[PDB]
Amino acid sequence: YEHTAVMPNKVGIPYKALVERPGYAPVHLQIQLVNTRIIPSTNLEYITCKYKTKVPSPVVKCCGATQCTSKPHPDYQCQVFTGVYPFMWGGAYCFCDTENTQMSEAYVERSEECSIDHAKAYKVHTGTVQAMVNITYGSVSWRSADVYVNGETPAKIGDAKLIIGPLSSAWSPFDNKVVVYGHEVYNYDFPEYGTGKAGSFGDLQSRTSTSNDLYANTNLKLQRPQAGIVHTPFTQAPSGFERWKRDKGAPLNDVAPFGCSIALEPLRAENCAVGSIPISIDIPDAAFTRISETPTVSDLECKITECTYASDFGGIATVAYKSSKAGNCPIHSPSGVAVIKENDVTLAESGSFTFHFSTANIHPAFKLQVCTSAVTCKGDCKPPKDHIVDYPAQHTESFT
Amino acid sequence: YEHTAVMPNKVGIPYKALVERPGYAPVHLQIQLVNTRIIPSTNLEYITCKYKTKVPSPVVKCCGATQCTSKPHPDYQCQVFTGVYPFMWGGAYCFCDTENTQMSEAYVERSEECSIDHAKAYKVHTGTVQAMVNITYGSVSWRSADVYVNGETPAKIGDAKLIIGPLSSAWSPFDNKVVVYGHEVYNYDFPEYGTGKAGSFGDLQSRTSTSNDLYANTNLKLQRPQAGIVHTPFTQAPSGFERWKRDKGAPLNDVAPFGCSIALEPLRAENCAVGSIPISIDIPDAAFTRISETPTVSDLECKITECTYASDFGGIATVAYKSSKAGNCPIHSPSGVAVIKENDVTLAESGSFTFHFSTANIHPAFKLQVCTSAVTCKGDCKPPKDHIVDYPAQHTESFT
Amino acid sequence: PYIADCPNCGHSRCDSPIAIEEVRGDAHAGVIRIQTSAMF
Amino acid sequence: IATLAPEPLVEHKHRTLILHLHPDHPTLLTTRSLGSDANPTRQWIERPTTVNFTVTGEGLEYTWGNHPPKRVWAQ
Amino acid sequence: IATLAPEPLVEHKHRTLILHLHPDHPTLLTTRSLGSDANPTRQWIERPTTVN
Repeated sequence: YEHTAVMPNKVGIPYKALVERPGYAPVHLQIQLVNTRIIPSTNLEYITCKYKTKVPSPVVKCCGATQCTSKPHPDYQCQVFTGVYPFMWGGAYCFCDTENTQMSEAYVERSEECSIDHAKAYKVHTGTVQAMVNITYGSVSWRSADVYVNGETPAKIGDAKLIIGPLSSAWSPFDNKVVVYGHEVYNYDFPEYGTGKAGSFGDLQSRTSTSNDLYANTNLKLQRPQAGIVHTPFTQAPSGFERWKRDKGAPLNDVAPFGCSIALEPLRAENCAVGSIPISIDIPDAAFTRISETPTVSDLECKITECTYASDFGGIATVAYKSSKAGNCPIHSPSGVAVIKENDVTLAESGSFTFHFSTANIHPAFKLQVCTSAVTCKGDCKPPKDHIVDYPAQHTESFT
Repeated sequence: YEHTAVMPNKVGIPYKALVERPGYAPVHLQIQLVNTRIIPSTNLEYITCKYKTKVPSPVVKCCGATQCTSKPHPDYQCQVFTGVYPFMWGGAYCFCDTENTQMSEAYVERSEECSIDHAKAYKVHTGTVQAMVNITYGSVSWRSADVYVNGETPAKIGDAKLIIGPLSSAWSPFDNKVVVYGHEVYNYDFPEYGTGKAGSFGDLQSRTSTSNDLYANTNLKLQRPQAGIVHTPFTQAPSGFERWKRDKGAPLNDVAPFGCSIALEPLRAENCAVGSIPISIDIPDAAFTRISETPTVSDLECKITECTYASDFGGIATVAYKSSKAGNCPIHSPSGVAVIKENDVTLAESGSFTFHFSTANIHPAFKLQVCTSAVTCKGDCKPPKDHIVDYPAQHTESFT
Repeated sequence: PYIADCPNCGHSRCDSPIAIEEVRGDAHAGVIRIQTSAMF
Repeated sequence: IATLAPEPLVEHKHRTLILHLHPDHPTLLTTRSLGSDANPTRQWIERPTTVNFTVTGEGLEYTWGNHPPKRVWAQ
Repeated sequence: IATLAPEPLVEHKHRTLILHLHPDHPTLLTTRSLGSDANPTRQWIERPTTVN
């Protein structure tokens, strides 16, 4: 009875399949893939952020030169300068007039915002998708368990053992190269660590926040201070992190395909509705009811009464139930034409009980399996009027 | 002069290309890919290790039953037992004879060796390969820098800017699924977290060492203690970590293809000699010598004298150097037929100086570019006798 | 309280103790963090 | 304490959202046609504008500024 | 007080028992196909072996 089932990847709607175990009473499913969070394999390549030209205070030798050296600070720009007369609080102070030397030095450093407000590149591989699958199973009526997709993983949470996927729809909405910012995720071809052109994205490129080493192509060019005054002309491109916040591109949670949402959290891409998942469950046999205890319902009749050719469960149909015992009777349309809101219907001794459903074909000729009794609920449906609210329960469009 | 060069991926041998900048004197390369450590993108999926059936001490109620409950310990096996008479230091102690109850409980727990002696699964993606490329460049004579492969990364360590790859030979010797053990790495289709059949590999499956939760399919089945004595029959498969150490498979550093070595270190696969790498360098123009300062060497002559048709630099050839000035003269065979040990040859006023080389064609008709002067060093070579030592410098086998 | 060279100190370049360096209009909340050379 | 743009005027058409819209300030609107064909849109809106969106069968979503994202069945 | 070998791993196939097996010591396994064709088997197993 290990109920294999191909199953559409779509998040917010149950998939009430039916266990046709030969010998005992069938049992309905209710498989709602409440989430499709993905979490691909990734690598933190480098944080970037806007620089801060945290200038070390220049040297001023008063009569003669002060040769600079290339200190190992990131992008340590330093250039000796002569021909000053530095006004500092008493007019000038160095008594020479051309031998007055000024050595400006400036290096690039991570902002304090780099720790917290920072873009973040990644080389993104495929990884392994997940889900908090609820099944309000059978008469168990509950399990809300986190699972995987790889087609040999069980998750014995509740009582049922369930194996999912691998899904066929391998579209990772993440591209190979991704930039990430706070919550807005950008599938951007970031240039690389170690290379980013100044002004362009990644002018600062630190491996992480702690990493004292980095790559700072900022085109930081010191110029001589003017007219014998102490200061430090640092001529520099404002960061490619400054832009990339107001001349950027749009976020993947606003431009992705096939229906995904995003988080700066394990780097999941939630709820990506695409393709199917070959899902298979091993039910606990204890949860089964033996066949000789559920009422046999045959010699019945089914008919629509007001079929709504729609998404919400507007389709209805009375069923002239013709039972033997009285009790519950799980139901399902093995044809995917009709999706039913009721998993189970209570029965007195051969009464009648309408259920709700939804279809996509004008003439819904769908079988209905009322606990081992098939029936065609043939009829005709009506279009609605009022179509602006969230996503459907029908999801069965085909040739009609 | 940004000297693009396709370049074979092979670790322990320089690649002394030649910079043919039009206008100034050429300069030799010496590009030795000292390492090819890989570091693919990976994910720690679960540690495994051998269990320890760290039995909690059973209950013994003396007259009547003690119902057990399913405590949440990993693989918490517990089974009530009656019909005992437990000999404990005074003969038995419970005065009944069948109402003597014994409740055995045992759960699975990580060994103390699990922290330290533990296999380790991974889902392995491709990542990004690296190298500590030495170039004893030109007259610079040194840089030993760690680089990347992605074909826009520079590494300005030394004075030269160098861009490597991407390599064409994307064989990650790691498979998708890998198990890892101490240093021996196994490209094993580990079953998964959460599933591993008892006895088989991964009977214990902990996410990490700290992770108190795990999956312990050990088929732990308690049996009743014998003949009224206190003890705990735990019937269990010795671990799939016990086997997998003496009925395992061989390691990827002993079964890989295309020439790799391995470490339990960043999970690199060193020195994978396969394919070519499109490498391109931007030399410092200061390192160039202008053309009007190196001797012009033309009106020369070249000839082998004892060519060794071999790997070690056994091939030799005098060259009737016909110089103008006297000094150094970088050399290279632009044809890949001949690989030369000398990058540079000193020259007096039109002397002669033999160099060493190695070839693969019986009639080596290779050009030799002695600092802007080509020459065919045609001749014939001799096979050696003594072939059992490490790897060659020739690496140029073709149709001969 | 350090004193440095303010750039347009009312008239022109004076040496104010409140000489402004490291202006940071990088947050969002209408706020700027500033450093005077003066230590109030 | 942060921004919020005035609510939209939702208007139905056949597989199409007319939206007479009227913000306080320039608002970046954007959408995601949830087909594997994404077909997104972006436009800062400061001038009040009646816009349009060819919604598909499976759904579209709608982001009136930092107001939360909406969603729509247009069968 | 006497011997006992670790339990087998029963695995189903079509009219066929795969048995991944893993003893402590050399264990004489044997069977009896209950047809009037006996077709028995004997083999001491000390090395773990998947049999059929």
